[PDB]
Amino acid sequence: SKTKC
Amino acid sequence: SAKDERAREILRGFKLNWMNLRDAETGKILWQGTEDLSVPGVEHEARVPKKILKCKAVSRELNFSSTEQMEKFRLEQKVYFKGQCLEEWFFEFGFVIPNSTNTWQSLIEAAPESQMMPASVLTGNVIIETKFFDDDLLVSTSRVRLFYV
Ligand SMILES: *C/C=C(\C)CC/C=C(\C)CCC=C(C)C
Repeated sequence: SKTKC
Repeated sequence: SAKDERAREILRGFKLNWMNLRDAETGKILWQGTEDLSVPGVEHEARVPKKILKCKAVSRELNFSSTEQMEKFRLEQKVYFKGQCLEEWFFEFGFVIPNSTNTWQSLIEAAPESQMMPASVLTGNVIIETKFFDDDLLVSTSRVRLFYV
């Protein structure tokens, strides 16, 4: 799970 | 009101002391707040430097005080863009000793560069909705509108 901001 | 009186007691005794966003690659603080953004019923605003969009990872640091014990303190955070959910995050702190002050650190990884939204599209259009829980019990919901500057 990564942020895209 | 039984669960509602307890939620109110927890909220009345709960305070965000300080919060930081740090570039995890350089160690540099990008953004720092001292305002209690756990406070519901107001649209908080935050300005963050647009270079945060180029960070591989951001270390989030929150320091909070709680008069009330919490069994399983946790956050759910929804990122809304012009009113549409883009991402939902879950963070667990766990047991909170009554009348303790606590530092809570979380490493938030950036999506691949090709997926990151431009500052000019994002700025002013992002709301972060944070729900503070003890286990199942909703204590507070707060909203922050984000500007990328
Ligand atoms: C890129 C932007 C990030 C990492 C999120 C910004 C969020 C805030 C500033 C405050 C929202 C979080 C809490 C109220 C704990």
